[PDB]
Amino acid sequence: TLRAAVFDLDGVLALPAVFGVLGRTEEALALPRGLLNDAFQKGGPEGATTRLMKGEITLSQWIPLMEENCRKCSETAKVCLPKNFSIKEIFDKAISARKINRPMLQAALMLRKKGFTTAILTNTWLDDRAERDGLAQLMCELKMHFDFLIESCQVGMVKPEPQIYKFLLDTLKASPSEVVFLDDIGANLKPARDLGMVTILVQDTDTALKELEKVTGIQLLNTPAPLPTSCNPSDMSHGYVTVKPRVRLHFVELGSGPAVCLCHGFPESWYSWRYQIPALAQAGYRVLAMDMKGYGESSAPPEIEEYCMEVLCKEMVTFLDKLGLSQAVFIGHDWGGMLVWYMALFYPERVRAVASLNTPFIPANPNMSPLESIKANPVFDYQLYFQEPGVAEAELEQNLSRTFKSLFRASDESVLSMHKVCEAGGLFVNSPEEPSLSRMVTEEEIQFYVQQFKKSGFRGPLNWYRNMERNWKWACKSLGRKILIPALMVTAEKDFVLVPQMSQHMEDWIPHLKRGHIEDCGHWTQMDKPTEVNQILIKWLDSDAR
Amino acid sequence: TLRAAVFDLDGVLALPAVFGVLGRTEEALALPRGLLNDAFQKGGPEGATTRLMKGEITLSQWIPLMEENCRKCSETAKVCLPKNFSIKEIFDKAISARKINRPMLQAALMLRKKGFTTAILTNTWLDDRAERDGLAQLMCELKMHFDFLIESCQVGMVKPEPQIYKFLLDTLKASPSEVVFLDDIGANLKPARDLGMVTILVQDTDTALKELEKVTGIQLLNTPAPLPTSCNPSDMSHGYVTVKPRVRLHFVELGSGPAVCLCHGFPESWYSWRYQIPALAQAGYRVLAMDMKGYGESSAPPEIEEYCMEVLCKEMVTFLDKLGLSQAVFIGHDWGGMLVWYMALFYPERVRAVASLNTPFIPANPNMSPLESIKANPVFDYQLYFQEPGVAEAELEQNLSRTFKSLFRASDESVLSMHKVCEAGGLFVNSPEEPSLSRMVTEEEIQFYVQQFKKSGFRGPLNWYRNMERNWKWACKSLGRKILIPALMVTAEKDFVLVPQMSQHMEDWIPHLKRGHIEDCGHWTQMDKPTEVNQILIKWLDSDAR
Ligand SMILES: Oc1ccccc1CNCC[C@]12C[C@H]3C[C@H](C[C@H](C3)C1)C2
Ligand SMILES: Oc1ccccc1CNCC[C@]12C[C@H]3C[C@H](C[C@H](C3)C1)C2
Ligand SMILES: [Mg+2]
Ligand SMILES: [Mg+2]
Repeated sequence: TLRAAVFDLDGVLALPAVFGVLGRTEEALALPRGLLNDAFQKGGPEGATTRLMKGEITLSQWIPLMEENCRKCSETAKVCLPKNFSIKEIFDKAISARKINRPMLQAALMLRKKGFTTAILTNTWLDDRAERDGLAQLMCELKMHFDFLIESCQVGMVKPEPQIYKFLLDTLKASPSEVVFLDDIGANLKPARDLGMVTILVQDTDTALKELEKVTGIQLLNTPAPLPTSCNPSDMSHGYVTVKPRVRLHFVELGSGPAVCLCHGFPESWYSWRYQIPALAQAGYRVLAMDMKGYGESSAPPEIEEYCMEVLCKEMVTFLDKLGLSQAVFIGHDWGGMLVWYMALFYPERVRAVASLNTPFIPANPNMSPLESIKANPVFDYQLYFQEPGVAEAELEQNLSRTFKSLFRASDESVLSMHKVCEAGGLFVNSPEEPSLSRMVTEEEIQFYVQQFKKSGFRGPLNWYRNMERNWKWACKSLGRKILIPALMVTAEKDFVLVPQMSQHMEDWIPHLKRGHIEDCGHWTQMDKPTEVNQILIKWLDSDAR
Repeated sequence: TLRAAVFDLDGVLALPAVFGVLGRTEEALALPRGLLNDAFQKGGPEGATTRLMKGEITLSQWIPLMEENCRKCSETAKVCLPKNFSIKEIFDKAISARKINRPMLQAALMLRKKGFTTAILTNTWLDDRAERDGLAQLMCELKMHFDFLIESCQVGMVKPEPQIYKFLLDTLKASPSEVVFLDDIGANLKPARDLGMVTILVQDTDTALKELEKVTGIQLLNTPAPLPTSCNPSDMSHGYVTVKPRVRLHFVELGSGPAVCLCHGFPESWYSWRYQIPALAQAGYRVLAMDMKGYGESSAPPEIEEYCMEVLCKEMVTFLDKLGLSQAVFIGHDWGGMLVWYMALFYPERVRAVASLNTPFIPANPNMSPLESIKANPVFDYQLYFQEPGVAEAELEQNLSRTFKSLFRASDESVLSMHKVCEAGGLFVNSPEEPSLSRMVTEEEIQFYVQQFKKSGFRGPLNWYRNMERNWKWACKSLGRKILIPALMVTAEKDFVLVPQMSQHMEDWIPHLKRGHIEDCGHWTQMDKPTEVNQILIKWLDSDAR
């Protein structure tokens, strides 16, 4: 029956409400209880505030008008407004103190997830204050989660005029008995009830959600901690830079602030960063999530030499050049992790800070060829299988769905042993044709990967494994150096290839190395434990990179 | 005969040279003349500094080694190094005091313009200082102008070892007698002379360029003030955002810092901003230059209503949303200028600062329909001609080359009178088939525009002129407000349509309005007088928007 949920901003999706500054200021300054609310409301439908809410006048135009009303009100209540009394001040402070009511957003999210059309309907104002960006930021953080945002000052109507509820219904394409509307102000509920909407008067958050729980029949309170916000590919800004004649690099870009460049592993995609991209933009950073050379919409020349790290690196530098970026933070996972450590070692002027998930930094051994080295660790048997051009492409390109459904699994979900891959004759030799879906990924998320790899298959991705000798010669040049720029290493308890212990010597080369560690976390760090990864990266960024 | 020019960085493309801090520090601290240079040079080919220049060790690794050398040197010269003596300090200060030697860059530019292959060959170091970004920035500003940048610490060789000159020749694909090489250090010239290169010892800049002038036979000193740096379209990062199902917006993006969004006029393109894009990135800003709805690689639906400003504006806001930008600076020209004033009036929370070239802000007249209004100013006769869907498309799409070659002209170059366009039957009725090239544009720059308009022609661009009544109704909503956010108006003496006097009332609606004025400047502000426009925008941005 119910199909739509409507939330007010002030007092409902954001707290404390700014009305509750008129109350507290009055107490705090020992003025007549209600004096400020009366001045705020002066003149009713024709007073300064309604014209503000209707978009007739801007906030800065209103400030003095409210001032005059506060003067009138005090003259007739025979009190003095204090010295240095400032409506700009009271309102600046109130407006920057309002934060998202997290439990309320979360409930909105959940109902949107079970199919409700959600909307914010709010009496707001055209904000031209010097400090207006604060409110611009909150509104951005809020609106992305809703189907509609209806602002009094944009549509020229206000709660509780009946016409805005008609505007609302018409926007939702819903009849009034299909709608729950929450407000903290009863008068604003009134006309919604007249049309027969379910209404909720929001005093404390928990009680409003309990009423919301009961009326929608959807569990909203006490629910499991939800995932971080993900990316809808076709809502992203997509960016393309030609770093040289045959080679273009694609990336997705979100946020303002210091540039932070995410480098995915084998065989992944910018999409592997879907859970970090919102949260880092949110935490004040300019996220550039790449398709690394060989994948997705980035170019994928055939030749093996196009994928040695010396060339991959120079290319990432050119990418900064053409974007006009002097530096960026490089954060990598798996292959991307190996590459960012080499960015630190060969171009520290370009790297603001370096971070890797799973991949330790390990120096070249100038005494031992790296193919020989590789045979010393059975767990790296798969890297030998990848050598012969053609062999691994054919297994991996055979069934793309099967491929990703097989590879992308939690630590307790593994359907393949990395043991004796060459002997057995393939990575998937003893795994299912139709593997169950991992708990980590939806059917759709697998298909996006599938579609990506339809562009260029696995030749380019595999080539990364095919320059061992050439990379070793180049790495040997870096044996005299240390990474002295800020740097974070994040180990994953249950990555059975890139085990935590592999990283135990890193302090010999990177003496001021910071660490973080995720428990019960397989190889696919970013989607396995997205929350924990976001917190470790944002805490490190705020301290080492800001 | 000569075909390539090679420049060192320190002392040649950047001044003061950092060697000249070893000299001045010695004086400044009253230490033995040459003590610091000796320590710097300690050990010759095997000492700390050469391994630094070869990329064996990073700058921060070297700092203490140089320290130890300064200790040895003072022990044997029987002097005391002062208290609080700091090589990190001396070097930080020296490195941030080096600036581009502008006249030297300009000469490099010029020779590149007359066909020389230009290169920077420099003994430099891997910079991992906390303050390394400064040098990252200078190197970016320098390298974009040259064919090659060869860095000692990247190639593992150093001046004056003979092998780097062999590496140089091989990079240039040139024989030694085709190359001029400038250095401030004679020893570094030595091996270039042995191979038979023309060499120049750079003491003062002017004398080196005079020698360079004579040997290349190219005027380099006393030359006319050159244009600002322009954009090569295929070297730009290109970005695309779907603001809604049928509609994608394209833009080019350069730089880091506060976001600055450039909105071109009718009938233009992001490319109209080619002269501002580098300079504003350079001045520390994140330039997003659009293709506005209807042009270039942005979508161009047929329907007239898709181009009223209410929709164009909402759409620009969505563009901020999807890019994760809470605000931007909006700077517009012509139609783009009209649109940004309305962005200020309807979404001041999203606009950090607003700027228009040529286009005054003019309020709607609520008493007079804007079609009627339009007949009151003969100079706007062309706007009536644009009304009838089909008519103006056909003239304008007939010969694209002729179209832009006709439209894009300096104030003293005009080949069409805006007078009685409807009467005459077209904009180009009495102009040439094959117009001369304006002094403002090259043949190639016309063809890029030509190619752009081949995608969607003039239907979308023209539609901007076709919502007069609808825009007027919407503008009327804004009659109560004032623009109180920072705002700049730039008038162009000789725009005969958008005359300076048209803007004379703007202070009634925008009381803190800043102004700038360009003399001898036609309608095509950005390419007519690019230098002057850059200086007015950067000065205003630094003061009102930073
Ligand atoms: O090889 C490198 C190179 C550099 C950095 C890290 C690694 C570690 N690579 C692990 C990549 C992996 C290989 C194989 C297929 C699929 C699932 C597992 C088995 C893990 C992806
Ligand atoms: O109409 C508007 C609307 C809004 C803002 C400014 C203007 C002013 N538009 C001037 C555009 C112009 C029209 C015509 C063809 C070509 C050469 C000149 C004659 C100038 C471009
Ligand atoms: Mg409320
Ligand atoms: Mg020098």
